[PDB]
Amino acid sequence: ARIAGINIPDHKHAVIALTSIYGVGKTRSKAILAAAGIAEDVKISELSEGQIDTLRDEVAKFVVEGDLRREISMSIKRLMDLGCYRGLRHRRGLPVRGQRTKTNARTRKGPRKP
Amino acid sequence: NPFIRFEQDKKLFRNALEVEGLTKGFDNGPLFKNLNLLLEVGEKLAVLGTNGVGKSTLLKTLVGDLQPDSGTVKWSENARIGYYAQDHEYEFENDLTVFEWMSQWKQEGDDEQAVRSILGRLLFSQDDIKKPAKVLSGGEKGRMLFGKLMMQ
Amino acid sequence: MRSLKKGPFIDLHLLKKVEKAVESGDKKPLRTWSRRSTIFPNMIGLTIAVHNGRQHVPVFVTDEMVGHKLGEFAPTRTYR
Amino acid sequence: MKKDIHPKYEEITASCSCGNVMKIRSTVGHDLNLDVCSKCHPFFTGKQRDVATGGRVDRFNKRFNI
Amino acid sequence: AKLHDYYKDEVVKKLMTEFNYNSVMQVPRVEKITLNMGVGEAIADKKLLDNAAADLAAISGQKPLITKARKSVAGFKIRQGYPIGCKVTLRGERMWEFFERLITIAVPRIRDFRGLSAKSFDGRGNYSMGVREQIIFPEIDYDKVDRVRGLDITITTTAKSDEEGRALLAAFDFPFR
RNA sequence: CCAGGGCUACACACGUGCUACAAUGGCGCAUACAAAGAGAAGCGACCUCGCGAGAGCAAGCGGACCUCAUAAAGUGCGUCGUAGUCCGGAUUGGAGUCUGCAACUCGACUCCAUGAAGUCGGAAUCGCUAGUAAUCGUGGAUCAGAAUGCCACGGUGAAUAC
Ligand SMILES: Nc1ncnc2c1ncn2[C@@H]1O[C@H](COP(=O)(O)OP(=O)(O)OP(=O)(O)O)[C@@H](O)[C@H]1O
Ligand SMILES: [Mg+2]
Ligand SMILES: [Mg+2]
Ligand SMILES: [Mg+2]
Ligand SMILES: [Mg+2]
Repeated sequence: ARIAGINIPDHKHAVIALTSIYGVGKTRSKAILAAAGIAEDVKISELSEGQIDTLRDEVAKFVVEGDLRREISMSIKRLMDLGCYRGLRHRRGLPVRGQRTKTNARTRKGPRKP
Repeated sequence: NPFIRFEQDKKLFRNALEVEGLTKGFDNGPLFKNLNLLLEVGEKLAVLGTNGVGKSTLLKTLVGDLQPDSGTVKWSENARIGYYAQDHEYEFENDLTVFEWMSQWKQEGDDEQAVRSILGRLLFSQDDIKKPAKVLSGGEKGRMLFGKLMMQ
Repeated sequence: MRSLKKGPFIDLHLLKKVEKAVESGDKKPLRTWSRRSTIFPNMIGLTIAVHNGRQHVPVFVTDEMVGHKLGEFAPTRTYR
Repeated sequence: MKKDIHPKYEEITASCSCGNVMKIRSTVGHDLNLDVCSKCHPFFTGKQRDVATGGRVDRFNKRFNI
Repeated sequence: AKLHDYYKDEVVKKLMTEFNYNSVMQVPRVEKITLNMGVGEAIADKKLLDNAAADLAAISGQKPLITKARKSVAGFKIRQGYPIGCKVTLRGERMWEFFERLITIAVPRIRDFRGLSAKSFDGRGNYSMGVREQIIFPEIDYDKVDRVRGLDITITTTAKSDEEGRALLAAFDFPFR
């Protein structure tokens, strides 16, 4: 239907349709449906507007697409400009949890370039 | 020699299409009754008919010419289809010039340079770029249809 | 001390040393070999010097650096 | 004007979520409801409340359970 | 219009008392509002200029004029006659209506509202402003849009001083700093 | 002799492995069947608490009885219908638990969110002839904490040898 950012996917189970929201995964999507009184098996298409209306406000209790990306970028910016270790690792594009960079860490470094 | 080169945009996998229920007839009766076929990706079909057995209307149904008995015609998901129907007249029943007519489908990233190089590759000249579309020969219209199949 | 049940950690030598400093405020940079100790909000405005292995580098304290352990602000290994 | 070359311009009644009835002309033709306009916008408190993130001193002190 | 009668009723008195005028026809008044977009690139996609003109016409119900390159500047590969942008000039009733329906609903829709700067003046009392995007107007419904094209608005008034131009737009409840 | 750091550094290359790229599968509910092995500043039931790692009181046993310890592939039912997908789980932000003087360099694990490459892999190359390969789980040594490695056990169980 239409939720905070956008809810494109109809024809999918509601419990797994709200997972297209940047901030709702699987355990929260299960919780929100139970809180709003909607079961899990019921498809989003079958949902009359008397249900999705309560879904557009339930997500307001969790930080979501509208603000979540701003906070994460702000969160990373705080460490990057701080000068601490995890800021330095972000600055160079290297692993920040303290793991091997001798051979692995293709995901963080990037594609294999000579 | 026309430097025709067809290039895919986003390739697909597994089944290209699935068609079941195929039954349709207009006057004499159902030309084909309950035709079942499945096409994997990369397949090439050669569906020849010999003058009036549905050899073109089956393709028209597959591309979309509705109301068959077939209720289970289905395409792939990211599917993009290019169509070359045997009637090039209707697509040129219009007073559009050749180049602007080719410019109905310049995709996001294609410019004047690309839309005109795709026909310059087809040895069409800017000499001829200013002529109305409905004045080209049968082979010239057919090759322009390839110049349209390239774009999509 | 990596649990709320135990409590935030600082070494005794550092804890008594910082207490004397705030008694007279900001002074000459504090040289310390402690890197395993958290940063308490009682030493905001100091320029303590941690030892990365070969030298003492001065780390400036700020309200933002109040939950990070001291060694975080001294790169121990050089690179390019 | 120049005899029907412009998009159609007619009076519409676009209202806000806080009421706010306005008689305006627009080239939409379908009534619109939207967020708060400048008639009731938080242009004096929307900025004073924006600074809320920042400061780990109080976060450390609330974690001081020991 | 509504804002026109608001002006003629009360802003005349406000500015007259604030600047000790002696004639009605001496108070500064808005004379035109010109909103344009320089699409930059149309040589690549000649139709994108058409779409930009359509966006501007949707924003303000007047068919835009397509303004073409003046001199063949060599930096960006253009020559004389190339269509470069589109422009709409609004006067009278349409001017007042667009001014009102901008300042009331279109301005607050900008992300991270701050309030428009007070130093955006040319020095003769004429204001200029950007939007950085056009979705903030109620006339775009997320269907044909492909780019994030914006506008450039110049409110040209008969004010003869920067201070008078400040006060004229201040008296209209402008979102200033 | 001691405090701190390095042995964990990263434009790259090679070797041994784990996880996958899904429909002879993913998830949810319910439920059968093992063998071997360990334990005294040790194994830790029961009950309560915590969404969970786990915390509290806390029986039993130096042991064919007490604990680890609910085995899993499977079976029955339901949904997902070929999508980078209810496949994949890296990476990253935040919130935590346990050892341990001490977890930043540099531990394991848990909760929420994010969701990368990957849609059967070039030349080439490895193992296996029967309870074998393949596939699924449990245990032990080392060990305060910390294995996809090492050592050992069982369940299902092939194709082919002219
Ligand atoms: N709309 C129609 N009305 C009447 N008869 C039709 C119609 N469409 C097709 N037919 C007839 O049905 C048969 C289907 O012929 P079809 O259109 O497939 O042509 P073809 O000769 O098989 O091939 P091609 O069109 O590719 O040259 C022909 O006998 C044709 O006359
Ligand atoms: Mg030592
Ligand atoms: Mg080593
Ligand atoms: Mg890929
Ligand atoms: Mg161990």
